[PDB]
Amino acid sequence: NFSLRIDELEEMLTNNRIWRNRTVDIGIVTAEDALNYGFSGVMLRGSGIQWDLR
Amino acid sequence: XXXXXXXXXXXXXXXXXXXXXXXXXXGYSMFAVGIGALLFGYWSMMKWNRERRRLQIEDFEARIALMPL
Repeated sequence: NFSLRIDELEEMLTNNRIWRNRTVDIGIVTAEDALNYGFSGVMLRGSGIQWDLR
Repeated sequence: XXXXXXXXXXXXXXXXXXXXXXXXXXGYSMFAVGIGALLFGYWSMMKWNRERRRLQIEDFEARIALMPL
């Protein structure tokens, strides 16, 4: 029952204009300077470097 | 006999399936109903205003007819 429950959020939040208006273009940092902070989970993983501990 | 927690997967719950899909609206078809409602909107409204003109002239005629007033 979980697969439908998580997909309910995507038809609620991601598809809507509001999130494509608000969250888009806030702190676009992906360079070697972004690597100089070291986030590991998300951020670097979320955008840029294909590295993961898993 | 040893009894432990048994493994069961059955359907595997389907690993990452898309649920978001295009429904009802297509694109060009919505404009045919959208602008189509507008063209139906003006034609229905303006015919009532022409029927209002029948009342309008008749209303002002009462003032001209009444001179003892």
